Amino acid sequence: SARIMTFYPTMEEFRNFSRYIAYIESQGAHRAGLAKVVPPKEWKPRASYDDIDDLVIPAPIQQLVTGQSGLFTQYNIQKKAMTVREFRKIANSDKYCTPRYSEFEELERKYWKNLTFNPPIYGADVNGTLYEKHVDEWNIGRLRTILDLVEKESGITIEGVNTPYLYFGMWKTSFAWHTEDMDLYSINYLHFGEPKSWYSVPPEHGKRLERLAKGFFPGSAQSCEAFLRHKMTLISPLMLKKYGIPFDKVTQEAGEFMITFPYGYHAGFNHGFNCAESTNFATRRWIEYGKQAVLCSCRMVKISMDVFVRKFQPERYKLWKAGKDNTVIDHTLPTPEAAEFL
Ligand SMILES: Nc1nc(-c2nccc3c(=O)[nH]cnc23)cs1
Ligand SMILES: [Zn+2]
Ligand SMILES: [Zn+2]
Repeated sequence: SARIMTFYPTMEEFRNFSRYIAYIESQGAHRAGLAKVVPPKEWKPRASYDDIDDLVIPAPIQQLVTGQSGLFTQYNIQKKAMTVREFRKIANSDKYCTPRYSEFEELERKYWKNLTFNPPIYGADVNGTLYEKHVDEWNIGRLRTILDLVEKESGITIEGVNTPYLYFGMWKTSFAWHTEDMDLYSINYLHFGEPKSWYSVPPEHGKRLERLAKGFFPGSAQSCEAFLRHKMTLISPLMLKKYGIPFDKVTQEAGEFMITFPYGYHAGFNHGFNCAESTNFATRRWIEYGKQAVLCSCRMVKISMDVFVRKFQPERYKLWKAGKDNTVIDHTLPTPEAAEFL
């Protein structure tokens, strides 16, 4: 019942990325807003990670968290550029390393208890890829989805959106509740290290989480229509439970992929020193989400939907451009590409 699903594709199933997203949607994976994909054992994107210690993290961020009673605001403080070595030194030090724990529920408890203490540093938004040049399956650098149209027609690039981002984590580093820019899909691969825990709200209950955040942060909601887009709001699983917001949790381990679906609210934290690579992608189903996404009004990323409507919805272009497209999204419907599996 809209629970996070895990998939284990064969090497043959793994070779076609877009076809596999259509397959996981025909299985109802999009309903949770988050799905896990475990690659075939024979697949590796890079032979070793012992040769990246001198890699530059240009803008590392000290994550300052303020709040109480399961409601917090994350302030990012830019620090001087450092290497993966200097970063790992701080990450694996006694001051910033992972505390001792028996089960995930205990580490999750420590996270929500200590989130405001000892601000960690996040090696976030590093422009790059750790994939070897001749890796042809699930290459984050080149997924080959319909999102490619923006770069194809204009050549414009949006860092981390249609290019890959690297994220060097440490214990207690986190990402606030949010949906992707333009309500796009996202792919996350944990290259190595300690796990990454994720929280997810099904897209069909997403307007509920927004309403709740508006009630808890009225000043923030008055200044911006979509303040959650600022990626500063942390809401504990206990608060979500209290206010009856349906959600699920999952832990991503090194060598696994996490996929977020359009309008899928997600949050989470790093268990310790690790590295993840991510980008956004799209399917034909995303078009409607992109046309209807509520963007930051104070305040940011904005993609012109005209090329997508022109190519995939030509009949509705005149109606849509005149403000007469009164289409209602059904979050339970899979992507049209999934037709072959249904
Ligand atoms: N659209 C965006 N998605 C994210 C994001 N989404 C999911 C996971 C992460 C993460 O682990 N670290 C940093 N950012 C993450 C940041 S901006
Ligand atoms: Zn995200
Ligand atoms: Zn805003």
